[PDB]
Amino acid sequence: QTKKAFLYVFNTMSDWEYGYLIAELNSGRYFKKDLAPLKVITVGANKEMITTMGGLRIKPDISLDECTLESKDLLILPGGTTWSEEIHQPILERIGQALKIGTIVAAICGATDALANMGYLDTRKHTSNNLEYTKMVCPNYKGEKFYELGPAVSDANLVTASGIAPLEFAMEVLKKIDVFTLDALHSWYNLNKTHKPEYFFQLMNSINK
Amino acid sequence: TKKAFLYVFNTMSDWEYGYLIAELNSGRYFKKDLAPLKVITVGANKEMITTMGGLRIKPDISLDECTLESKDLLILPGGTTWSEEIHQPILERIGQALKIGTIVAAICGATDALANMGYLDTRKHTSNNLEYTKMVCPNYKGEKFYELGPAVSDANLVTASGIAPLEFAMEVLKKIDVFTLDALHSWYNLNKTHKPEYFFQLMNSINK
Repeated sequence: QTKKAFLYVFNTMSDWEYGYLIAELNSGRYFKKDLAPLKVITVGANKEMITTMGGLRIKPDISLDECTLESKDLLILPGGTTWSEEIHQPILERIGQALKIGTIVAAICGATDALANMGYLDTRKHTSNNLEYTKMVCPNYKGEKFYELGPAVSDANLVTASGIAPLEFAMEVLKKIDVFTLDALHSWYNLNKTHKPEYFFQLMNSINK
Repeated sequence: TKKAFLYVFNTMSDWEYGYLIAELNSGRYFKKDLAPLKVITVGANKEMITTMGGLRIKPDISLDECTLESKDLLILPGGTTWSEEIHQPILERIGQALKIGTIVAAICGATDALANMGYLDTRKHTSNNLEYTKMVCPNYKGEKFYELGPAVSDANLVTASGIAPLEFAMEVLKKIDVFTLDALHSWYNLNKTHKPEYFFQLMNSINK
């Protein structure tokens, strides 16, 4: 049972990529019965305010130092335009250890390429925005065999996704950490994807059970 | 020269504005003559707010520092807090903003706040659900102008259900005219559909 949820926050983070996931987690509104919200703690490279791609100035809760990643914690890595920059190297090292103790790591979009370049997708099923671009941009990536079309893929305690697939991303994380029942996750997914109202009535009657 | 504002407040629903504010603030798929349309965050006061997702955001400006002009954009996200009094000031200013010709863009619960000030009485609009809007908005009399949407653009007002951030983004983006029509259809179908060929076509038409 997952006890903490971390979102890594950095200048340029892509807003559309984590919004569904973090809102459902932090509110707990559609969690199954007797399950309290999974509070999302924002973690920065340091305590400096960051500005999203959308321009939102955010105050990190804690700094990477202050943060402990533990078996079954959740760590969200959003896309952004800055992931090769070397400001991210310390978290990228820690991610290696996190993955070992069994912390669920959820990477979307360019975060997927950060991981691909550290060797970590070499023997896990994964997706990314584009295989050809990931190979060009990631010299130490040897996971081509393990690569799938996705747009979201789940393997043990790693979820990767394309940047265009935030609902699918959110759905797979939500499912991995077992926070909704399977009825509520399907109807939630279908309502958001399809906008058909049968799914709103499904979802209201599946939640909290 | 025109500006973009986002109303930030406690409870605001992260997924609802996220595509919109990134596209605008980055300017990345804009026609090549257009600079990014920077998204200024406007709070009720200048205090830090927490999003539904837990993000602690520092408003750029207070509502009193904000001047809304013709063809400016105000984005009003959804949240769980809209009947609270904190918001009556913005809700009064939404009235003259619509009069002056500012583009007002309301999603989710923000739709029901505008319904209960009567701004949606005689203007095509949508919301999350008309029966909830009916129940929860005692002085709303717009049912005849209500459509299923899930996004509706009427003159300078865009409204959507919270369930449709892509359709919302798309309509706002269209209204302010910042993408080619082709780039916007492609961005949209890219996001809805996930077919990669839409990204190639988007990239091929940003300056069509």
